[PDB]
Amino acid sequence: LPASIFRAYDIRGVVGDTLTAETAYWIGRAIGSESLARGEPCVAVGRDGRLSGPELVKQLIQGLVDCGCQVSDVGMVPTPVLYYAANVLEGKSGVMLTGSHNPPDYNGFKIVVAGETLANEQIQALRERIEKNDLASGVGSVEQVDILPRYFKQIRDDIAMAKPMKVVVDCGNGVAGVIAPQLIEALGCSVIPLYCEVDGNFPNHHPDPGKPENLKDLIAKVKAENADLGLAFDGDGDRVGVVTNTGTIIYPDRLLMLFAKDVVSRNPGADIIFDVKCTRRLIALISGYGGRPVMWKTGHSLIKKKMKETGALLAGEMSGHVFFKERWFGFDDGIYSAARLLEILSQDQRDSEHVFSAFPSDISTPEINITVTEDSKFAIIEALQRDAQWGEGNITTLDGVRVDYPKGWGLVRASNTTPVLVLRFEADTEEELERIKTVFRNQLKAVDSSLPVPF
Ligand SMILES: [Zn+2]
Repeated sequence: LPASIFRAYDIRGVVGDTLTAETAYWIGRAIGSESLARGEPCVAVGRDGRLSGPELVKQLIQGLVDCGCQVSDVGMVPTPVLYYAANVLEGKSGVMLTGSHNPPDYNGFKIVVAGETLANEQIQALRERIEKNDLASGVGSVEQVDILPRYFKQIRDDIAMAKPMKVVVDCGNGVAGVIAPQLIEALGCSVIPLYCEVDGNFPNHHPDPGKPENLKDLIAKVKAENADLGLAFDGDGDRVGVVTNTGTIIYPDRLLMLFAKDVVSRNPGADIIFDVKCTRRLIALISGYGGRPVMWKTGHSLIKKKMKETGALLAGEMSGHVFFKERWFGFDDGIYSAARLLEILSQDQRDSEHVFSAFPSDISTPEINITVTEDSKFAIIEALQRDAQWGEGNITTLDGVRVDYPKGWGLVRASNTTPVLVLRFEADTEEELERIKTVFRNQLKAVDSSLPVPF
């Protein structure tokens, strides 16, 4: 049975509750059926370092084999490593059992089928195969594969560190510690490990570098050891956080600026994708270097579809997923992105603080949240889209309502997993900021005079 675990970009839930082995079995069955339906019997399977996993894989794999698929099992590995398998093995399908950065009892499935990362209706399709028992049946197969070494090798062969660097690597007790300290070490660095022991209990901070609180120990170690950079991976390793030698947290939009400058120098006119939460500075910077800027929707999986659709050589989103296609395969991977970042910084005699500090900075507000209600969440964005008036602002309604003015912008959208409206604003001078926070405040009040707007 049921459902709130068939989300938009994956399947997630509590390991001994909404998601039990049983549920995992009928999901592997769905996945196996669809892959077959796309002409793909070969599927890979990889898992993260969760407690609930060791078994689960099992119910998942039993589900694939009871379809007739040839399962290539890669055991415990980083998410991008699973994605790597689905790109290099024979089958272009792959399934990673994972709960990302969620708490220890959460787990789930990120699914790739015949090359495509399933989303939205593609995932529901899966569920609705169980609700009618429309799955396939067959005499599957299971083979053990060890891909990590070839993954490890591929990057090492690709990267060229120029000077040496001392780096603090924090894994959060998630699955990155199986190759991240090592590879970065192998890459040509000295590594101060922080929580790089796979432990699904998460004795320390959870592996979510998206929240600053989880970079406090990281930020202190960098300073205390006079390291050149600090890195933090999420639980399953498709996300990376960055801090400079002085402890400044680099946000992904700023990270992309460094990456776009690099990618575009070797690929004139390259398409570069970022989301509606990324600084407009990114737009001008990409253009200035000769590239084609492409603002798209938020959602690792959506960014990914857009990339194949546009031929983009690089993508990123504010949640930290960085997607390299130049020299790579086009999927998100915090490990490879780290590598790529070390590559660039190693070739600059300045320290990491100045490299990033040199980029233009506007006046930005932090992310603002407004608890509304589940019932009203989407309808508020719709009312704005229908009736808000924004002057000569350029309106992007790809994902909520983003309005770009010449000297600043603002965003309002609905969270897909909380009854909350999420906002952001940025502008060069403070007088233009408040004039933008004012146009939004007013349009919101025009929707509902009783809505609480804290700005
Ligand atoms: Zn992740």
